[PDB]
Amino acid sequence: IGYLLVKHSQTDQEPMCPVGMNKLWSGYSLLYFEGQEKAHNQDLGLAGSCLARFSTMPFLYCNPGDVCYYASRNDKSYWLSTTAPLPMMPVAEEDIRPYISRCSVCEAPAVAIAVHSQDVSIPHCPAGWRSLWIGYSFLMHTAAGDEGGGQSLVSPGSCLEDFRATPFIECNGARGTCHYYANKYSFWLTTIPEQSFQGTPSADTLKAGLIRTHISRCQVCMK
Amino acid sequence: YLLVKHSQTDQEPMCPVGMNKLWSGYSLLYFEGQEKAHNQDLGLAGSCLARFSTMPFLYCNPGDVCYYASRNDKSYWLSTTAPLPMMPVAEEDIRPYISRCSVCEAPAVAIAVHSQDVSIPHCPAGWRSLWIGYSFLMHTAAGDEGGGQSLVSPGSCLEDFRATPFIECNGARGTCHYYANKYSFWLTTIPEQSFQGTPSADTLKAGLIRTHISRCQVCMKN
Amino acid sequence: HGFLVTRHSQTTDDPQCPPGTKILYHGYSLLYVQGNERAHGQDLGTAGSCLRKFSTMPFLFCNINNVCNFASRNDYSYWLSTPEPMPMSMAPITGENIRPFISRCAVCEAPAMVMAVHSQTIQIPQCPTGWSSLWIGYSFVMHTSAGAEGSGQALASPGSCLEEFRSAPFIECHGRGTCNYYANAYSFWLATIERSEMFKKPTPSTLKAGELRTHVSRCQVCMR
Amino acid sequence: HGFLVTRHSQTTDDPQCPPGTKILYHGYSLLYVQGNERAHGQDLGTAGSCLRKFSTMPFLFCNINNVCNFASRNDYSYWLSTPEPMPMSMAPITGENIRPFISRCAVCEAPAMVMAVHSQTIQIPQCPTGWSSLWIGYSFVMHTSAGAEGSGQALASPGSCLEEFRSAPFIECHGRGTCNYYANAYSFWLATIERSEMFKKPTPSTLKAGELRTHVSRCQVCMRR
Amino acid sequence: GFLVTRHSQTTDDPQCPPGTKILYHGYSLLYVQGNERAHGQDLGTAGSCLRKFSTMPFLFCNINNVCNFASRNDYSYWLSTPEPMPMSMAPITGENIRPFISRCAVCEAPAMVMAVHSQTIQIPQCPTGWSSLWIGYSFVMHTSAGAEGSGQALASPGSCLEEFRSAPFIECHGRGTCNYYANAYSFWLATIERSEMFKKPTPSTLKAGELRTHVSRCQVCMR
Amino acid sequence: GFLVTRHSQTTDDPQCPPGTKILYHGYSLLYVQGNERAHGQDLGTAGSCLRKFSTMPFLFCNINNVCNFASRNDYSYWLSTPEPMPMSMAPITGENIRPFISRCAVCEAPAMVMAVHSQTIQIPQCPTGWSSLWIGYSFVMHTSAGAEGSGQALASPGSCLEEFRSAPFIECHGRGTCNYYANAYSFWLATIERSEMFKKPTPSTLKAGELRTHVSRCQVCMRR
Ligand SMILES: [Cl-]
Ligand SMILES: [Cl-]
Ligand SMILES: [Cl-]
Ligand SMILES: [Cl-]
Ligand SMILES: [K+]
Ligand SMILES: [K+]
Ligand SMILES: [K+]
Ligand SMILES: [K+]
Repeated sequence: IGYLLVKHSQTDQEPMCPVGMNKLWSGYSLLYFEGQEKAHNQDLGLAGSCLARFSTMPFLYCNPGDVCYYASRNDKSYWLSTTAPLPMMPVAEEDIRPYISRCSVCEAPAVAIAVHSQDVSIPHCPAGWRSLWIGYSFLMHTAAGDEGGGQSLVSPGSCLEDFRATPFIECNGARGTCHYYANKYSFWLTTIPEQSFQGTPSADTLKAGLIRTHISRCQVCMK
Repeated sequence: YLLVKHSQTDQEPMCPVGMNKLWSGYSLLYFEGQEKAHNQDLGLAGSCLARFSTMPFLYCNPGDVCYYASRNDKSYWLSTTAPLPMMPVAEEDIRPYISRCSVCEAPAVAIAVHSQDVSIPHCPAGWRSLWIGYSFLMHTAAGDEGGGQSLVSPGSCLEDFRATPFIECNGARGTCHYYANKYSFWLTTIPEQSFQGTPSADTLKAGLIRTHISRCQVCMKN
Repeated sequence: HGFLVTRHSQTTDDPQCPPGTKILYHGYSLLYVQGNERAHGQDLGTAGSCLRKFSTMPFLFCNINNVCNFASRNDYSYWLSTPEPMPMSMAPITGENIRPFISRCAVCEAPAMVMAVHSQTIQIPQCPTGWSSLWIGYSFVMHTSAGAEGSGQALASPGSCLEEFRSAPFIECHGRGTCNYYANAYSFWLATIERSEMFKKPTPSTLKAGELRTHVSRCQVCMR
Repeated sequence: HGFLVTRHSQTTDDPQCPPGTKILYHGYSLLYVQGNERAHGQDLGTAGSCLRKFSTMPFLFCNINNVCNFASRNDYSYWLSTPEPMPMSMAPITGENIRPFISRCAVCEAPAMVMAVHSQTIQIPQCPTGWSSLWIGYSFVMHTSAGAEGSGQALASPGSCLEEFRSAPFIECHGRGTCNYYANAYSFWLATIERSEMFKKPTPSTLKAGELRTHVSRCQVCMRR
Repeated sequence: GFLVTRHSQTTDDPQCPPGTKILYHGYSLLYVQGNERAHGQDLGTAGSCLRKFSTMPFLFCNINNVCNFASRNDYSYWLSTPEPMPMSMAPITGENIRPFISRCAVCEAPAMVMAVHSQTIQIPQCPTGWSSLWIGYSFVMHTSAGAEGSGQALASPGSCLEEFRSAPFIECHGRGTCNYYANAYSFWLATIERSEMFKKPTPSTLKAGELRTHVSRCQVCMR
Repeated sequence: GFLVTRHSQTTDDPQCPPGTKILYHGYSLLYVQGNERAHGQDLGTAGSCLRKFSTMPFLFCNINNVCNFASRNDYSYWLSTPEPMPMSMAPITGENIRPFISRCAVCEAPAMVMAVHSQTIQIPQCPTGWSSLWIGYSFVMHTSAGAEGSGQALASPGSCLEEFRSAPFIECHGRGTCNYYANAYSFWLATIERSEMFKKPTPSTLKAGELRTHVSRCQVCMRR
């Protein structure tokens, strides 16, 4: 049918398409744009989240007076990031490259979906569906102000192969720099101890280490 | 006129000599109801609440129904020098983290003057100094909710500069904590005499900070 | 020196200036406005919460293209209200029918500083020594309505001390000329706190008509 | 080929996959969550709105210092609810007492693709030629609750077609473990429109019990061939 | 049974693109705003095409079992036509609104339909094995009253508008009025030279007669 | 001990009104926007008068004790002058910004000062016992980037601007750029007819030469 399977490497290297799936293009992992301090996201499981050409300011805007402005105000862009070390201070121009996650759009045989266990055990792909990869349940995010976004739990975009406390980076549009700010938050589905119904959550603060056994698992499947 | 002072410690600040203390309390920064912040000016008596509580307010709807600590609201308070905790502090353990305040009856109006320079600004001719500090402008925490101070109010002049001068208390949970999205904003020091050109962006790590924070002085007439 | 104190009757009758102060003018109680979706309030203890003339749309907006627009978008105005309840139809009120719902105010000149104090208990807080009473009430701190936007009162301002507790102390009006009460119109008040309970987990509570105001902090407006 | 279609019972009973589709799994109806004051919903027509496990706080958040916090702040989760009545006290529901209020769902695999059509009238819109009926309902557009935050449904999706109209179709839960219905919650539905009134000033109306669905648009979820 | 929605941006019904058959026509709905919260409908989906228009196409209900229609201060936004503003610049009402609302068509496609963006002034080629449905400009998001708004998925036909307009949509209210406002912003993907991807953006202010010089072009393709 | 703040709305330092003495002059700061939240300084207060100008007069610090200056996407807003914007309509930078920024004066007053609004084209008289300092137009609130903004206290002199301007302020960024943007709005109190207070407001769209016809007037007075 020509379903588009999208993969984000979460590294500065392009991800390879599954054997039998021809690549339509590779690009940069786009999370969301922020214009007039209002976020507009791209579903990480849809081809729109894979932009062929990167820029700290990939868009422009116009007002009714037939006037348009490109990189002439205070807008931003957010991208999935790599394991590149948390920056000193903002990284500029060519120094940004190592931080932007890469992606590939592949023409697939059938539709792919994501399943979540909300458990430490990996969810089983439905009967008649095979596994393309396993990962962690990425639900939503916030950064500047309270702007942010989230993924569709049935979309492959809600299943990242690598868990990251901070899976994305912020780029200052007109300044041509990107950086990691303290208000960046990633939200993930939790591993629930109970089998099916958790009426009372047991609050807790998790340090680096126990973190992963606390993150829900997922699998991306295709018939 | 009521002079308000926040100790920024768990001890009640002392009222200036000759100024009757009307009451003391805890340093209230703002309340968050329905995720909409409502601030108290740190230079006004309203920011000094006699009785503390993680949830000092309740709310009502037109149906003549009121709810107390029955949802997800919060309160924010100026904090002390207590070290950032590894986890939220509960009940009695919160005490050491909440700044105290005093409301003092004064003979004249007090103001704050800011230099936007490393030098301490001078009090107007005919005015005396009550204290000198740093230019505290605004703040944000959960979501993009937050608030700010009036630069002419003494509340915009804190004696103790701190990257995180306030703590967040989660209403019904009865606990308080410091989260990563907490931001404090301060007026900068400007080299130029009066008009600065394109700002030179910089990231300051604990050490090169103090020199970038504008100074202020709280003055009272006479 | 020219100190001012504003009083709201919360009825259609003009409130009278408190003993010791003198009237400057009367008006209608403006709580806040909302333009282009952002709320901006007027502290009820200040003259800005008292406008000589009422209107569901007391403002207009202008743009850099030198064009101003009045009542030509979707803006709001909020006013302290009276005891008049929503008509049985519960539909928006319009025109002359709005009058019975708007509170009146008085802006008074005081010889000295005026402030409010809150007990945070069911007891009425006494004025500081050297200060006299102007009126007593209930601790009103903030509010929200459409879009959860809103504003509030400074706790040492007389505006934070309403003489009559009301679960719904204000009404919402629109540029199109309508006003009404809405389910999401919230009023926030200081609660009572027992001293030995300050640093203990709050005890949740749901209150129903009658047993409402007896759980709200009391206040007193004083003048030196 | 297999295309997923999600159905919500709006009761504590697991719904049945519509005729022509097969069950994959059942779960609880997740409407949306709100973290750090930002709402994020799952389209009710997608399997993402059907989770195998329920919790008043099904997620956690992690910061730049690599520390994650769970149910420690003031976040929310919203789920489609059942006809279960609120306790007379009107005080928050907690623990296992919550179960009776949560709607159940079914994630089904269909042989073709499904869509939803809206009439914007009291009449049930007929399925496009070549498409068969899965179910009918009411046009559900969007909603808001705490902080006036909320989310909505794609009108082309089955999620915008709720089988049973409810002025309060969902319940609000907190990380604290409490759930309840609050007065500020609003549900938005497509209204009925007469061809002659399309370009006329809308006539305002306030409807009460036993007269609500009078102004609500009807819809139908259809599947190819 | 794939679907593809098209918008004429005129008072005439758009023709279903090559290789697709008509299902139904309607009016181009961009987004709505209730209780000051915006919610959009992707322009590439049938959700953006309603058979009946109204400045207030929805109502709201509460737990007190009371529903309110056109009884507060809500909004509806629709793709507009070339119809100029009245010289008065005052809100339009009644039948006068008709000339301003765009029409749409919901069509059934025999196969997967997507949108591709060049990020240049050149039209991007369809993937090998995909035919062309239409070409246009890269429309990504928008904002209006309260800086609220919504946007399009970049692989969705809705992100590919056939006619560029600095003001592609009009704002309407529950009271029955519609008008264009100065803060109605349209956001588009900009043209990015591959040599400048990791270079600070060069600010640009564009006026009528040169607005398109910086707008990315797109093509909607069907397998 | 009382302070009065005045804004010239030009590049010239305004003079302290009569009966008041100068303390210092500066630039007119309307508000700032940090981490997407606007925070204003009432124009009637000395806080709206900064001794030094910068497109980014502030910085922010985090819980790791790290502060960032002009590195993100924050704003500063200042009252502006009559200086025409470049023909290109492109952002203004560096020294070229100076001609656009309004100047102010902070003065010592011997008594309290207030603003009164008529809500008509007529100038409202000062209350009995108060003397006039200046007259102007009723300025209520404003919005710019992200529809964020702030407003003035209607009892404050800040709500009474001496020169009406459809676009009374300019928007600046941490990057060093300033400009007037199409989405900026200024809100003013509208004129109202006593007989039409409780009547549906009549929508109106005003073009140059009609603008001030619907704007309420005001007067700033001192109790002395
Ligand atoms: Cl920009
Ligand atoms: Cl609460
Ligand atoms: Cl309006
Ligand atoms: Cl409406
Ligand atoms: K930071
Ligand atoms: K944190
Ligand atoms: K409620
Ligand atoms: K603009």
